[PDB]
Amino acid sequence: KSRLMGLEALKSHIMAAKAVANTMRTSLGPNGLDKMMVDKDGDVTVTNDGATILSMMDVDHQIAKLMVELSKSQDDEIGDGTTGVVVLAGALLEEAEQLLDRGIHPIRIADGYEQAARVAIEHLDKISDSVLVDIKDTEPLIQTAKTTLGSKVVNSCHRQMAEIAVNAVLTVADMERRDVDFELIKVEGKVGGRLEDTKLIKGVIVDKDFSHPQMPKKVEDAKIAILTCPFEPPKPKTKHKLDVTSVEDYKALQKYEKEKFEEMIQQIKETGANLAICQWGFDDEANHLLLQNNLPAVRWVGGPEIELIAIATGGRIVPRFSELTAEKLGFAGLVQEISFGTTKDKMLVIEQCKNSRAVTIFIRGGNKMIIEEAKRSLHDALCVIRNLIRDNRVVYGGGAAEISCALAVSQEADKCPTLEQYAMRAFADALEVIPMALSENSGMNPIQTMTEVRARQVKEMNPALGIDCLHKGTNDMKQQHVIETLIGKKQQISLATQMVRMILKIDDIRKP
Amino acid sequence: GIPQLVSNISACQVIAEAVRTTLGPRGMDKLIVDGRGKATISNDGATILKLLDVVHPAAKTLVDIAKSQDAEVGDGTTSVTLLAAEFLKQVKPYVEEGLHPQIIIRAFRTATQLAVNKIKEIAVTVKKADKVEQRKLLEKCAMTALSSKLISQQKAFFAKMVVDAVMMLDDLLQLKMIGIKKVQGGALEDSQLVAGVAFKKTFSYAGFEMQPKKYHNPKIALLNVELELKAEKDNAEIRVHTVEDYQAIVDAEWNILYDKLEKIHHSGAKVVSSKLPIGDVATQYFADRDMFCAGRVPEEDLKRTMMACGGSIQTSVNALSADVLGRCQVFEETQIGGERYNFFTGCPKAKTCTFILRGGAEQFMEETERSLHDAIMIVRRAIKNDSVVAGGGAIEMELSKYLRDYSRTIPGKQQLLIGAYAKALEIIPRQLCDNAGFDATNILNKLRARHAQGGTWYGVDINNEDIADNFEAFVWEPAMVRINALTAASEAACLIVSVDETIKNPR
Amino acid sequence: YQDRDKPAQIRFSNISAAKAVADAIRTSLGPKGMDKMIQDGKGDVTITNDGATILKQMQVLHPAARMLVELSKAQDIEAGDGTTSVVIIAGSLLDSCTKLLQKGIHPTIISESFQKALEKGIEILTDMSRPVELSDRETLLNSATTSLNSKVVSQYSSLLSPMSVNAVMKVIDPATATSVDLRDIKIVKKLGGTIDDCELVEGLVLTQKVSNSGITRVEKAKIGLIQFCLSAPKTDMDNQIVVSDYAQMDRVLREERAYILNLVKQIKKTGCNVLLIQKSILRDALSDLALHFLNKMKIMVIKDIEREDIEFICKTIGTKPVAHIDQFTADMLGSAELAEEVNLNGSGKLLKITGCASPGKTVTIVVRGSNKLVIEEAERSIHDALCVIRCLVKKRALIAGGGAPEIELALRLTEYSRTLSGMESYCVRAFADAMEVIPSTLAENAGLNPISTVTELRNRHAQGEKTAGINVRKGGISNILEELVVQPLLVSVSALTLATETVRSILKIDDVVNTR
Repeated sequence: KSRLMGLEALKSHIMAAKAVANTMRTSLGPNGLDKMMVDKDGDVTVTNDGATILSMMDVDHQIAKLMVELSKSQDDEIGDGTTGVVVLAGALLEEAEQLLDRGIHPIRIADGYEQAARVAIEHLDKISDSVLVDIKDTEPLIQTAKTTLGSKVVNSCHRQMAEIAVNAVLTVADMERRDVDFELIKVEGKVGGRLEDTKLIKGVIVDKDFSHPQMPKKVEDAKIAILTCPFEPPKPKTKHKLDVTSVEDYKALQKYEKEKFEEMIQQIKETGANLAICQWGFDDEANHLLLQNNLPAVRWVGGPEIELIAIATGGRIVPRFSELTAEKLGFAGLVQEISFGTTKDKMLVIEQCKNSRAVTIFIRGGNKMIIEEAKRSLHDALCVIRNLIRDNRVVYGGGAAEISCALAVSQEADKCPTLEQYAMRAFADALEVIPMALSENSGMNPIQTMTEVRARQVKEMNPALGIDCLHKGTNDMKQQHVIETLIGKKQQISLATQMVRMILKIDDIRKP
Repeated sequence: GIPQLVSNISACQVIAEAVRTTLGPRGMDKLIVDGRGKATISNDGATILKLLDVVHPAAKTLVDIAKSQDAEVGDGTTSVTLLAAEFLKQVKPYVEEGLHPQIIIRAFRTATQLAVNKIKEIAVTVKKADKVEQRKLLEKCAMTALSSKLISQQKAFFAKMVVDAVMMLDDLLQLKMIGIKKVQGGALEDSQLVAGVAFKKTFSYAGFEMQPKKYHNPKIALLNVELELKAEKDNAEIRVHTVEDYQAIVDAEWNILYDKLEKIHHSGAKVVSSKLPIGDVATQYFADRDMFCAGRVPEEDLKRTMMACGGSIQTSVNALSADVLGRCQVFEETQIGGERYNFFTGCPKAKTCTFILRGGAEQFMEETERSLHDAIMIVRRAIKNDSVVAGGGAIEMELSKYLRDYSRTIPGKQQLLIGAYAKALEIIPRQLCDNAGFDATNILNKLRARHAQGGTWYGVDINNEDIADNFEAFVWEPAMVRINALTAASEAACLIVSVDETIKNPR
Repeated sequence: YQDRDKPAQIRFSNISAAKAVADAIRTSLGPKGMDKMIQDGKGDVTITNDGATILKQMQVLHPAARMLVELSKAQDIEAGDGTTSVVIIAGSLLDSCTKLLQKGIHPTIISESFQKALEKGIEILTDMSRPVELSDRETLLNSATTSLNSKVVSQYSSLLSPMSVNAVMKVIDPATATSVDLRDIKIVKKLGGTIDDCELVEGLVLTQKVSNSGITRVEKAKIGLIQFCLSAPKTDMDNQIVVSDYAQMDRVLREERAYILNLVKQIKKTGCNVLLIQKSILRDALSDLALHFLNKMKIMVIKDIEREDIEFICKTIGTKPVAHIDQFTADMLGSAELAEEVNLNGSGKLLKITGCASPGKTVTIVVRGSNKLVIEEAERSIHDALCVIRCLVKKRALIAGGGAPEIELALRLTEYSRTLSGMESYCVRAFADAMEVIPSTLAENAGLNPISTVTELRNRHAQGEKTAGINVRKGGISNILEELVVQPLLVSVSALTLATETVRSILKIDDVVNTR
């Protein structure tokens, strides 16, 4: 069993977290150096995502395991600045190591960081700026997120994906409510196509086609029959396993087909059903009879996929042909098929023809890994639009606000007569490490690049300026329109401090 | 003889060292991982020793005493541990100096009864003092527990919720009866209070435009049947070659679910609850006969309902009848934050309730979850015992002067032993100084001198680094529970000093 | 980075070497500071709290740490007080520079940033300080005695303090002359008497006697300093005296007097009536025959004078050394109105020669006493008080004690860094954080918490002024201006000038190699 007490226990935990700090200190920002990850199956992936690093970082030290749980809620809370919380969480302990030598208890540092965090949050609300104040439109909303997708492989079609992201968020949530529900957006994928072939369906979509190519490609009727078996001689759901007894029973099954192909197909018209979505596919004799009556259907639809159709359409499953009725029919505006030219997809696109509370973003692409980068870039882009509708007020990203939060904290330190003032001064210098790392990742002097902006926010002008990380023209990223959300800038300094207080309150780790 | 006792002095101090930084509300946390790799982090001292599983024999002595302090009180078991260890620490140089260990047991047994005589003589009864309604007094003692927290600005709102939760219960109080839910979103002042039992109600399946949410005296059915169509519990599939047989097979799959559902209507259930999910096909049968259906209920919430409605939880559906169906007065659904919540208010056995918090973060509900368990017990023990003493280690400083001044008149070997019992009680406030980051030098040196100047309730102020009259600040702790702890620590130390040689069967 | 060549690793050895010297003397800061033990290889053990004697007995070997020894020696002549504080400032700056070197900053860029911090620092202390009247002897009296009340000899501080003011005022004009030399202040001490008897003699007082000269009193004496020894002929090369009979033996005894009297008569031509002989133990400085011929020419015999006292006499009467009798002239003489030996009970055998009447500004405070430490410790209080009076002549400004000005320096320099660009910000902010160790050290030495004392005093200065400080008398935070514990400005200026430049010097060292 392990046993360690005193200051050596605190310092051992600082170095335990600093190992993960310097690991993720280089993949910060658009110029963040990629990281090569070897999966258990022998695969090799390369990326600079903050959420993917901690997911695969299988560090046995318990102090490092706390940082993995930090990334769980941070993905849905922030998503974009996943790498920025660890460098800040690690930089706070690096300076706190100087405070422990001075003879300060860790909990007083946990109290001082919470004191300085409020000086930072209040300062962010001062320098914020509204964008969509009392204006319902998507012109400034698409362009703001169009710049955020530049640090991924979707730069070739970053303008197309920015429109799909805004059209989807505006669908499942209203701007007047200021309550954007991300659970109403599903992310699927398929190997093939390009980034421009990404479709947005207000409803449900599956990688399934109709039972006959000559079916009606447009189904404007709100008649969707969800069955567990097809309108034909039925067969089981798991495995057919056909086995005839003898030739006498062989000729009788043909007579069963003539009665069942006539009994089930005519039963579709009596209940007013047109689209019969079923589990298993149809026979060639069933499709010939449906072409006479103009009754579409789908073949080989999955189990859990059929359950999702009833959620968006609000219909019910008809497990047997005896209780066929109009009440268990589905509701929809138009169900069509989309064939992507020569690529034989023939998908089942179900729509509601109105502002529904359920959208599906079907990403395409000629490679699986390229689509893998569009998923996280799309999911992180949803967090950008989620906070914008919930808080139209936003501040300048790219390391602009982190320096502004350091000055208001340092300016408020002289008016805080208590032992936590040393923690306020340490929390100020720690906020500067997030932009200082971007200067290093950009290949510039981390010290010369940091102080030139701090003099600009004091001597040159009072508004805050950003650091030229992408090697653009100059500073003042407001001109560059590089703006991140305000809820994320506050949550970054919240979960980072809340994780430090969780570590400072621990003095011993034991395990049998 | 002598050295086996010194081995037990240090063998118990490491146990005290395992929970030394947990004393007080603002104590430190630990990280104990079990064999499965599961993470358990808690500041409660009783939970640390439950998972350590120390195989040392002299260490398990204090473990048995702490479990008795937890079974009766449920709080303050750490104070029994640190005090029991400090009685062994101060007598450590006296054991090796040639003094017998049995003489020490007479000293602790002498000083323990001397403390009960002083505690009962100094404790003050508080029933209707200062001409104040008890609702305000219970609010005054409760709000002080919530100050200096994230909810310090709206603590008056939350302070009024606790007095309403206790008064709604009968004379028998229990901390586990009052459940606390956590719901993310909204402000702090939007936290609601439910007098009945409630659940999250994650049921989002079909059944819209029907299933009325109002009932006069509904029969609450507690089932464990998964009424889904393609369920892992109910199903039907017979692999044969005949075609006409398949029509009867698909009819048998719907009859297994439907034949079991007719038992629910024939039994008289008006509000049917089930742990396992219920499919959209079964919700319509409830909707056609004007029946309320709401599943996806946790098993823990139903145990609070079983104590509230007065029924019984049945696994099978065939046993559903009037014997297990409870009753209530007011059953209604709300829209707290837009999410659906069903709850039964006005039950015959409404001994439990529910309390839903609100806030824009998951961690703000964590600190609120901890503070509410401390404010309830203050109201629980204030009405239980009106004779209480000052909190914040104040009662420990009174005995340090009385027992010391009493030891200065007791000649014999009991002097330095009862005198050392006084200095051993200084471990409680010293840890509150360290566990809160304060300087224990300035506090205890300024606190102990306040009692000789006339102090009788001054203690360690956990908020500010200064001394304060905890009695005037409504920071109270029970007088009898302090006696039950000192009697438990004295019995804990006397069992260790009574041992002089370890005997082990060779195996 | 790869960084095959590692000159930066050589700098850390220079930091850790100098860091150990400051950390050793760190706890002996202030009157309430801890004491240190010094054991000799022979077994002689002594314990004292003097910050200057600690470093001299270290026998430092590392070159980086050897600079801190001369740094303390520099503060002795310039300021003369607060020597213990100079090594903590220099030692603490290197500890902060290590944090900067880890960030990838060059030492020279750090050195230039400290010069802007040193220049800005002196103005922060200059404007906030309290200007005083240098011509007012009352202000120099109060500030000098209050500094000695916390020292060893505090009962006699009320008597020796005005002796330093009148002595400085006698040789230095009031608020006109800025140059002050302590070498023109001789403090002679002998057994018998007490400190209460202090004689401020404007001339010179020697610890020698007039014997075997039978004159013992010269009126209107022309004092002439001659370094040449008047004795029998002594030739280093091989020589032999021709002695034929007992009569030739008598010829040499008479002719030896001819060699002496010819040189004695050479001196009387220039009117020189008093002589001075430099101390020399290598050979006969003066023979027994010369003691009698000088009585015939009425010249007093004065010898065994160390070279340190000749500079005091040179500026007292305008004398010059003569290394050979043939080069002796009337130009290298002095002036004296009266010369004699005044042997009192407690004053001892002292040569009281007054009446300079020549270009020179010199004085002499004769302090009597019975015990050794009575006369010895009283001499230190004169030099300790003379230096503060000397420090105020150059810098006519006072500041609070107990590390009060150091917190004002760190508070405003933190805001000064906010208005800078380049790599000067972190260097100035690191320069201010390094100054927080002096108050935290005095806070620890006074029994208080090290960080709670300095943390609250920063806000007391931001809201008020530097009047609040650390009080070692009562042991706590108090308005030191009410306590009337002050220190001169030149001690803090030189402590920040000599210390920062030594840090910049060590920062300019990339590698060291031993020569032969």
